[PDB]
Amino acid sequence: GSSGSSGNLLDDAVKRISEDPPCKCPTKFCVERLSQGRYRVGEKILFIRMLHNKHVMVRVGGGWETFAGYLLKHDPCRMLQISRVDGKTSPSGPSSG
Ligand SMILES: [Zn+2]
Repeated sequence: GSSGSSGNLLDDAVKRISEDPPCKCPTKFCVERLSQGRYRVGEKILFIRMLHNKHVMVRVGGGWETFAGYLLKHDPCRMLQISRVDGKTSPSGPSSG
């Protein structure tokens, strides 16, 4: 749905980062704006926040990571760039509400 708000700082950054570097694959990643601090990343819904409008982090199931870092993880074409991560340790079982 359309809300009608000027260029949001968080959204502005998220949009850029997601489109920079631009996904090489023939299929652009899944990124849709739902609500202030909410975006559809891939096949899951996370809460992307901005620290002092300087740092971009996301809400995961056990802490917060760098948006650009969470994307590179899934995005294969991104993994190319020098990256260093472990993974995700969480007990299977989705949520609804
Ligand atoms: Zn890609």
